[PDB]
Amino acid sequence: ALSLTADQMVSALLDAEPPILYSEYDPTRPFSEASMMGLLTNLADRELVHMINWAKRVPGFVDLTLHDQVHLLECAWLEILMIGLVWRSMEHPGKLLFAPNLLLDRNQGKCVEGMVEIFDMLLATSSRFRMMNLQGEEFVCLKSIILLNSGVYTFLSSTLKSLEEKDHIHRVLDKITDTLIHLMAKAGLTLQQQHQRLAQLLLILSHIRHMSNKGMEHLYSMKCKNVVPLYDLLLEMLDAHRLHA
Amino acid sequence: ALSLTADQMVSALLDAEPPILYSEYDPTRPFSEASMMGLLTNLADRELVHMINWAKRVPGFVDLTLHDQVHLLECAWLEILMIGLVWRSMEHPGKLLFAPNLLLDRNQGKCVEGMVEIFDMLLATSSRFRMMNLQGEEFVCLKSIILLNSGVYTFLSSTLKSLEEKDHIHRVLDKITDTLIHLMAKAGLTLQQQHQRLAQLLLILSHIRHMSNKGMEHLYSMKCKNVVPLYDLLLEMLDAHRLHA
Ligand SMILES: C[C@@H]1c2cc(O)ccc2O[C@@H](c2ccc(OCCN3CCCC3)cc2)[C@H]1c1ccc(O)cc1
Ligand SMILES: C[C@@H]1c2cc(O)ccc2O[C@@H](c2ccc(OCCN3CCCC3)cc2)[C@H]1c1ccc(O)cc1
Repeated sequence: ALSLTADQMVSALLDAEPPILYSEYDPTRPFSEASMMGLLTNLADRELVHMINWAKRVPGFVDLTLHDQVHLLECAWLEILMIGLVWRSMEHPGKLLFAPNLLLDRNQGKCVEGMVEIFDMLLATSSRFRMMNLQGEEFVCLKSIILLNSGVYTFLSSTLKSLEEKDHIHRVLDKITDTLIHLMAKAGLTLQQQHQRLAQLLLILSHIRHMSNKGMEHLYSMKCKNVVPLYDLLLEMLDAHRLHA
Repeated sequence: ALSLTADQMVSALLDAEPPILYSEYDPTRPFSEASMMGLLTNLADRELVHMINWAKRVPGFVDLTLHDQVHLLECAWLEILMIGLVWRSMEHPGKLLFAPNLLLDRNQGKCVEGMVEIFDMLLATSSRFRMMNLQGEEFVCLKSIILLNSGVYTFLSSTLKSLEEKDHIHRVLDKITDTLIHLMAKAGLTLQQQHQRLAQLLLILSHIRHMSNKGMEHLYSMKCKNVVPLYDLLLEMLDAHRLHA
């Protein structure tokens, strides 16, 4: 990512994409019986496992310390789930594609107290992506920027090691910036359109932060799982051995 | 802002800057006696009045409907206070310049339950601005983008009128983008450095959204004022007559 080309960054990111998972509920059973929060909590936990795998394939991420990888993911995991949801809902106006077998509109969100507000925010992001004609290549750049950016300002201490980590991360961010501009240019945008679209894409990231903050607030109006700190589950998934190499 | 030049946008924004206010506490009295949350709540309410005046001087803002002006401010007022605080704290490492006569370090934040976490986040932003060498001209562009951007994705309905409002706002955002790139270019940055710095500046905006969300959560752990909805106080300040013209 520091000597990788833009072309290389884009293909690495494309190659790293996690799979689209299915909701787990018996499709021969009614629907009034399923807990939607149970269905969504199960889905999200299964995605998180694959998120960890993806993150290790983002250029520059595994050159970070184990601790810093945990921090970044702990800060960004819900933004990352959310932009992935909005991305796969793009071609489904008025609907959120949680999974190919689980397509919800906003009235289905009303089923959960305070959840329709979140649904409306996600739907509105999906519509903006649609209106901008966001491309697959731009999406994977955006998802990787979220990974690297969301927690970079809140590393507590400032050891030599930590200062070096922050420099690296800003360097990778800079290369992902180069990559986004390179894509727009190949796509034929003018220099002017290039910076304008860069800004439009990056400002959306502040709306996705908003949604994650609001969702955490809403998630923390308990009904899901907070057992075992999130740091430690993440740390266990990231701190792998090399025995199955 | 749609036929205004970049040079014109920057001078209008510079001209619109609100004043730096003083904290109101008797400087001949001890300090253990003052409520820091009382001191900070009073300050912030006084700034808000001047914020409204500023907002009406941002190019394109007063061409919006009264309703939309209220929505944007209601969404962005705390981000706007916060980036102004970080900006004036820039040259004061380890300190937050709430007012020229009210300079607090993080231990002074400990005085308020859960407040030191917020202080640490603001301080870290101030250090990033310092490290980037953020310039006065870039700051006023950033503050205006926050005004226009933070609430643009959450206008409920989509009347013809509302669709027209959103197009305009995105157009002004685009001109503020043009303006930021024009400043960096005059400053002698390379095309490459220009987009990289654009991205660095805009990604900071997602951290300021974070801080505002966290601060609202913290503010909502009551001790201040929630009397009278925020929409209505804003609406009263923005819905002015032209009698004192
Ligand atoms: C948009 C969210 C989402 C995104 C996905 O990619 C998949 C499922 C999903 O379901 C909700 C969902 C997401 C995460 C959840 O977390 C459960 C707890 N695990 C513990 C470790 C990782 C999350 C549960 C539901 C949803 C949500 C709904 C209401 C909210 O206030 C916030 C988010
Ligand atoms: C950074 C904030 C700030 C910024 C300023 O420019 C000036 C004062 C100021 O004080 C706090 C402050 C800001 C806004 C406040 O709002 C009081 C209620 N009024 C009602 C209408 C406008 C806000 C009160 C304190 C602070 C804060 C501290 C803890 C938090 O969790 C959040 C913010």
